[PDB]
Amino acid sequence: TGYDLSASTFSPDGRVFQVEYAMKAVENSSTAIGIRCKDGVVFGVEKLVLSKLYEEGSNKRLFNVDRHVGMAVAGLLADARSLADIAREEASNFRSNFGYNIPLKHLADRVAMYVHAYTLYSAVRPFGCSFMLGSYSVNDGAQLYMIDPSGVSYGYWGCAIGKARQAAKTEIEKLQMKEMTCRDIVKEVAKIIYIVHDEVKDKAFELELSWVGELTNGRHEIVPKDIREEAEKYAKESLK
Amino acid sequence: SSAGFDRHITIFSPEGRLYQVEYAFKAINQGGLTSVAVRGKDCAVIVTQKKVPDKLLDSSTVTHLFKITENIGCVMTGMTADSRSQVQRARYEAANWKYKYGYEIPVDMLCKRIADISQVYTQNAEMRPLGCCMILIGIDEEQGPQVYKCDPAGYYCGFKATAAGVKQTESTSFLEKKVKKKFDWTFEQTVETAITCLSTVLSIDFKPSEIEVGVVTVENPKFRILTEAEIDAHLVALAE
Amino acid sequence: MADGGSERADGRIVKMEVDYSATVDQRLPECAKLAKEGRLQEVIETLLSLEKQTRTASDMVSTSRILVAVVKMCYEAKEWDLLNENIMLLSKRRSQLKQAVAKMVQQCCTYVEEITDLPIKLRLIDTLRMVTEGKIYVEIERARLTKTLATIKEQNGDVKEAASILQELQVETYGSMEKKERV
Amino acid sequence: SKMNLSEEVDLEDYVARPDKISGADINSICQESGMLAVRENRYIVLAKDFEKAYKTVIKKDEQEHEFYK
Amino acid sequence: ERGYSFSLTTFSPSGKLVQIEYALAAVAGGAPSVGIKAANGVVLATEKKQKSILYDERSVHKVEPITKHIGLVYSGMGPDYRVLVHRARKLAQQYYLVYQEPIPTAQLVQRVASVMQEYTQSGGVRPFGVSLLICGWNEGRPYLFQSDPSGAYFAWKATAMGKNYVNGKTFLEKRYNEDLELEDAIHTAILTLKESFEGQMTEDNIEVGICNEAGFRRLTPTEVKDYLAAIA
Repeated sequence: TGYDLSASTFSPDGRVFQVEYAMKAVENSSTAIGIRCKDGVVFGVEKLVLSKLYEEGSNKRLFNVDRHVGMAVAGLLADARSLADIAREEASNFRSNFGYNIPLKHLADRVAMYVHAYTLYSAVRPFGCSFMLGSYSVNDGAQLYMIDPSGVSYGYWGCAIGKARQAAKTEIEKLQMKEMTCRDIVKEVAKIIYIVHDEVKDKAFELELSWVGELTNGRHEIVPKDIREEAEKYAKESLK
Repeated sequence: SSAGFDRHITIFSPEGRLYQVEYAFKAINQGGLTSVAVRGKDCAVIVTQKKVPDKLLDSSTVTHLFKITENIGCVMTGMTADSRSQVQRARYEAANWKYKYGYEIPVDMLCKRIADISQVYTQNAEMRPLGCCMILIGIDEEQGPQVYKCDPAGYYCGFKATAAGVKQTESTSFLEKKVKKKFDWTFEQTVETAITCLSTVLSIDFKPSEIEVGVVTVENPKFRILTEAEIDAHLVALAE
Repeated sequence: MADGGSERADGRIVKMEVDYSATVDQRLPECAKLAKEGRLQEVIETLLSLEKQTRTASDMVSTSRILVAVVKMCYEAKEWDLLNENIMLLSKRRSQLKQAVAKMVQQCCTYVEEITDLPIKLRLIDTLRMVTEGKIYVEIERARLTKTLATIKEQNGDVKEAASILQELQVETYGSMEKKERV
Repeated sequence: SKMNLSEEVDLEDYVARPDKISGADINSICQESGMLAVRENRYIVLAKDFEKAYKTVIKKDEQEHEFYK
Repeated sequence: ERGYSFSLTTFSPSGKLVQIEYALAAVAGGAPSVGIKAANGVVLATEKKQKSILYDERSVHKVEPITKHIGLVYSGMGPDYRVLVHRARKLAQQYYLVYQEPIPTAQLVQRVASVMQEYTQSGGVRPFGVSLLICGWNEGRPYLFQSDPSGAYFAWKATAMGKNYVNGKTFLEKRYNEDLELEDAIHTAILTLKESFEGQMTEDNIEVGICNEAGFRRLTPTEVKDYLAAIA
């Protein structure tokens, strides 16, 4: 042993077990999914109810970086909201320096470099977080990026992280995101997490949905209550 | 062979070795990729494959080709998180060259600077040497095209044919047989040999969607990336 | 498959005498694309019977007229080039050279009676290239014997061409199991 | 001295190259190349069989990591 | 960030600096080279084999000039060389800005050796793994110095480093004397490189630079091929 302590020591076959351990801690976070529709991006977070003593609307795993940029996280909540702080501050540097809104390709580049900065030293640890970023532009369409604990990002028509990663993304590809205007995306995105985290594992869960596009006028906000009540209306047709 | 912490940090072995960097060489081979570059008589061709496993992932966001400057492009092998950071360093150093000197940097000078930065990580006993490789091209006055490869160890040299990745030794064994006949090489000759190199070593006979080709030519010295249409034109031109 | 070459041969046997062999050179690539596959066993054999037969028809035009000495080394050099165009050693080299090159030296077995010493030794160097693999390795023998004899028959029996037989005596005892004519 | 070896094939081009060659493996060089000519159905050995058979036998990459020197 | 602020090299109970002892083995595994001074200038010669035919030998170099009249070669590993090369390139300029005079070679060796000893004592770094050969004809007389990873230096008449230098120094002992010429040192330098060279010694298996009263320069493969020609 001894080859798996620092973030500066390779393995004898040449890798880092620390980053793999922090990646292993991601699959104990519950589930964070999100796809882009034809004309917008919809995030989806299911949220476990630990005790009844918590208030509804507590400790949200769904963030809001810019007026248009949205964030959904999966990992350690403190490090996640820390990354939301430096990313939000970074977009404030972009608008403060250049005078317009940051694109996702630049933003995820800067955030990913900041994550990669903590992958080199014995003085710091890697983050135990992974998260998804997506927003809409009227000049650039809609984007959808995801960032691992190591600091590698990609574009996606859809992505899924949490416990049931493969058991979530297996059903996402049944959809047709290339044409659906996210109206029905709300119901289907609701259903593909309705079919997971059974009553054996979970006592009770909570739906938490985010929503952005030019139907949202470009601005990012949460879903209204009536639409997700139509999603919960769309819930119990999965028993057939 | 070993004593102390030469299995852990960047110090000397009793044999005079140092195990960390040669651990980091096969970290490139953990990327699962192999790239080929060929210098022509008046041109230079970079070619490598790409693997898009899912329809949910954006195929336009997997490019390992990177435009450093208006007349300098490069390809990255190894791991993505280190590779993109090294690209950022290369862009920054090239811009600082142009500010301090008012003309375009020579590609051997740039690769020299990147090798000097890479020297520091194995030079100290603190930092994790970036496990990713580096390959560049460049058109130079009174030199034409020229190709350089920078390793994570800080060594670099000008090549004539260039292979890097998993199938590297076999590909170089092909290319030395290709170059030892010493034929004068035109554009599509270099393209055809470049494609048949990894096409015969990897033995794929692909369709034009799984690869990417960057090129530069003495006529139009701009670094450009090929369209899959003209890639198919060279492909069926290669299929006699 | 085979009927395609049968109907191109059907469509072009008129064009052998009437048309010039540059279109035969424009039939070698397509029948060479048939020489790529050979999807069935006997088909490409029956093809190269026909196209190597029309090369002998280009002998029945070319080596019948004066167009001989240049077009021979045009012919067998692109026959060996045909041995490395698509598949190596005439694509398959099974059941298909026996009807090809034995027929080439059958034609030039009927032109060794015909043509004089100025191109016929060029025909000899065109057939002594098939020694190491081509002519006598599978089925041919007893056709080399009368032309290495004919090398003696040019001067009618000197010492040195009579000594030039020694290169081919002991080896092809292995080449064909036969008890009388080889002896 | 026992094969056919065509007319032209140089040996000293293979003699002059360095690295750990044994006394046993040369028999596998000429032997395997002879098997390659038999595979090609050609009773006289050419140079390409030697060039394929040599790299077929030797099989070592560089073991160097050239920046050491 | 910040470093470690402790030296990773201590004294043994036998009283030895073990990392420097290993660094000398890393120098001993390096490429062989030699250098000879004879009565007009110094000849440095190295042994440079490309690992394959795919390389450009005209790209990188072993013989490196430092000023108008000082060249330098090594016998060791690659990337550690260029750094202290660039350091010495700076140090000659910080001499020249003060004094408006080309630097004495010994005064260069003082500063470079001080850099190496300071670096092997400074905290949290492995020491260098090369040894150098330094040439130059300052004030008429040529000079030839050799450093080490420990930071010392010597004033050699002629010596060799790299591989089989224990044989090469015997060959130079049975070869050289005081009275020679530059081309004679060239010829016996090609001889002592041929003592341990590979089978073929072409124009690009080596790299040779020379000093004169005219100063330091570096050869081209034309006359280097003419030096390997009519040799051995």
